[PDB]
Amino acid sequence: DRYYRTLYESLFDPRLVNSSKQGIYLNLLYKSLKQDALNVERVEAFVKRILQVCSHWLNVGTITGFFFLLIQLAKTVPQIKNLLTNWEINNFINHFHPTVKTYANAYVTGETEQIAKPDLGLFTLSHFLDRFVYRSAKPVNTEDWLTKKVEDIKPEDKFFYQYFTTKKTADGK
Amino acid sequence: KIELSLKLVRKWKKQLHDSPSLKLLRNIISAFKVAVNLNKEDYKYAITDEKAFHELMFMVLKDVPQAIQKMAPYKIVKGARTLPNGGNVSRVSSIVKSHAGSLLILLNDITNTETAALVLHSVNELMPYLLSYRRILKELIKSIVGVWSTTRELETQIASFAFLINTTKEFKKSMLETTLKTTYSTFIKSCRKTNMRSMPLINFQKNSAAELFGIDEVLGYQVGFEYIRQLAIHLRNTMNATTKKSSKINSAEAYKIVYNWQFCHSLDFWSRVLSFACQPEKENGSESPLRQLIYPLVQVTLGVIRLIPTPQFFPLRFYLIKSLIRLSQNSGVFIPIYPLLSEILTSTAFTKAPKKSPNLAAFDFEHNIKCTQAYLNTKIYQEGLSEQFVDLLGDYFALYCKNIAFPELVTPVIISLRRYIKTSTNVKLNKRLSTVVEKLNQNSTFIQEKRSDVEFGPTNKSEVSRFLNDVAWNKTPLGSYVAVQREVKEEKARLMRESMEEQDKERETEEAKL
Amino acid sequence: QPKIGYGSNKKTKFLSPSGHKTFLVANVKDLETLTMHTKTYAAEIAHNISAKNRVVILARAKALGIKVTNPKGRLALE
RNA sequence: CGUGGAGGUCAGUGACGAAGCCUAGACCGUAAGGUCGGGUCGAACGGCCUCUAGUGCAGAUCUUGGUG
RNA sequence: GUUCCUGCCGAA
RNA sequence: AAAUUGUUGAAAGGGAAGGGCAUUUGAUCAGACAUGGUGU
Ligand SMILES: [Mg+2]
Ligand SMILES: [Mg+2]
Ligand SMILES: [Mg+2]
Ligand SMILES: [Mg+2]
Ligand SMILES: [Mg+2]
Repeated sequence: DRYYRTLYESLFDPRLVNSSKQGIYLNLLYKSLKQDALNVERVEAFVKRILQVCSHWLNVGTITGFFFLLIQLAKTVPQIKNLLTNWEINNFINHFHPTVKTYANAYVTGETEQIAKPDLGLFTLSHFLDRFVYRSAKPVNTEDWLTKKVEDIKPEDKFFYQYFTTKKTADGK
Repeated sequence: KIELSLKLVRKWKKQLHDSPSLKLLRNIISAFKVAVNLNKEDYKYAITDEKAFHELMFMVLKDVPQAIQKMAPYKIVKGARTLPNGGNVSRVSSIVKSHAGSLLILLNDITNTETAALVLHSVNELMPYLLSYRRILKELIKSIVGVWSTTRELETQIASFAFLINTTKEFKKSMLETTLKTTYSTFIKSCRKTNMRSMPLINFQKNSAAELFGIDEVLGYQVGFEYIRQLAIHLRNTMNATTKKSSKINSAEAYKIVYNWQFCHSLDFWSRVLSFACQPEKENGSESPLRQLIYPLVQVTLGVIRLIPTPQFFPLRFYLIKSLIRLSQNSGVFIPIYPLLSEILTSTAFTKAPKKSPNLAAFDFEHNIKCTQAYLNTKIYQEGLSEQFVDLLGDYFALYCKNIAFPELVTPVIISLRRYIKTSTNVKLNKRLSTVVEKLNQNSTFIQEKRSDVEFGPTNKSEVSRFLNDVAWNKTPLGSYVAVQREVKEEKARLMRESMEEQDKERETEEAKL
Repeated sequence: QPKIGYGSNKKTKFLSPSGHKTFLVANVKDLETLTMHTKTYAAEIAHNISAKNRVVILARAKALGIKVTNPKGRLALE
């Protein structure tokens, strides 16, 4: 009980927002909540507070991580879905990041098959710049976007697709 | 060499109104060319009488287009003014091609509103011939954008931009891919040095160029997405340059490249553009391409805000923060901005007591980007920084003032604020932070009491968007507070302008007696 | 190594690539000294001039038809 | 060429930003440097005629603090 | 110890 | 106040960070004769 009390407390630790080690914290949260499947009220309380904390973060990879965890914790603990029928999720459905929006939509719809486990180091700002400058080299322009299946295209790159299919010309190089 | 006489101009005008011929047009245009090139350079004509010169300018700009139209009457096609096919049109087209850059020189030499209006009107009646050229149509749109960019008279800028709309909306094909480029390039390089004088003018320039991007849903997406990417390149160049050890260009002070007004002007103009295109009414239940650029713009802005968490550039953070708040207000996108604000609440200015108090003037947070090293660690600067910060929190959490999700949007913030309030030493800051805390709790209670009567769950988006549509946003405890605060801010700015304006008036008095 | 043999021709000395000798200008009165020598000389507004004066100098220079070497300086950047 | 001192002078320059400093930017001079642009700076100072002071480095004995 | 830059005249 | 030390955050990289050279692929900017006249 004391451990879960301290975890529920540390979820409101302000320093967590700027912590490099948020991934370890994500894994620890997943393991803890998985191990506590019997206490339905406690795990539901963690889910609510997790969304509370997520609403005020800037790191996308962490937020996608929490959403993926919640999706998976729903499988082990289906009673978590009762909260959606018995409020915060509306904000993440309207999140600026397309990937976060898709993850939230999948969690609400329950459509889990189209989710790969989010990977830290992806969705980070430097990675977005590396895509957006079009010169990664282990490029976005090199791939031909005239013919890519719409659903196949990842949510993160949709805007890229639009520009290329509008630009024609230097679409594929 | 023929000499301009008040007789000769009178005869040329005499026969202009009745039965003109191409010879007369070339003669008039050559005289016009000499007239406009007198200071800046063989010529068949010589100008000696101010009456003859003024009459030539008058008749040219006001009636040579009329005769040109009468000889080669254009026809309106699909809303566009298009010339017909024929030999006579081609001869007249070369004639307008021999008048165009005299109009360009006049455009480059505009100094007042009425001359701008006359030149622009005469240019207006000569589009359908000059659309056939690209040394002229480009320089035309480049020059009037130059006038729209450099004029200090709001009426001249209004005239230039109204011309840009009227000509652009007619044709949309040759010009529109150049108008947008020229305008936003103005916001890159030929940007006006900021000051309390230029703010309304640059605000008009931005609020105007925003409309042009919105006209063409697809083509705007083609343009802005490229130019915003240019910004990202600089953004990526400075981050790498500062971080890496290479002594190529200014590893330590690379902020100069990106922490400039021109760059902030860029990121503000883009937020305005997307906000304009993404408004709910213009959306009209129809997705627009510009919405997909919201994510790139937000990523760039957030990447700029966090690149330096130093007091010297807190004003820069505030401006982009207001821009993001505007974007979220118009589009409804959820921007996380509280993590940034609370992350600055650990600084040495928001936390440590003031060291000096020279009693300098209050800092112009709205119209400046930098602290200037004298306001650092001062009572005035801390008191003004916090004044801005508190109102920014008020705005951001006033966006969701009437939403059902506000309670849980408030809880993590009230807890963290009480943590900071209980540990912060500065008395004035704790008082201001406190006020926001209790009003946040109050609006949380308000929304809770209004939500206890709700039968639909979170999944029903339609009803969730209908919650308290009857209640005005300003009637909520955080609205009713912050709205009043906004007035208490807005009036202040007014009294600044209604003061600074008078200073110049007073200044004018002095040159009257000099 | 610098030396006198490298000296430039007198007819081409002190000439910008535009072909105009640069002359410093502080106010309108000093601008008007270059009224006719527009071919030989081009004006250059001093560093210490305020923005309000620079627009007046530019307007008068355009009226006189004298080339300004550094316009859009402190009214635009670079 | 550059640095100060004084007299005279430009009805000089200045919050619409003076002086100082930086500027792998543009122009000029063979060069010492000069002018402009930008940055920085945030309240006064500069150009010019005269007389008067007055140009950047090297190295040793070692000394002190501080770090092994 | 060296002695801002350029130039000039010049033994033995 | 410099000089110096430590925690936290971002980035790059590899056992050092590191440069110069070549090729490769790209992105992005500037690029007048507004040629004086005549002719149908
Ligand atoms: Mg200077
Ligand atoms: Mg003196
Ligand atoms: Mg210097
Ligand atoms: Mg040279
Ligand atoms: Mg890393």
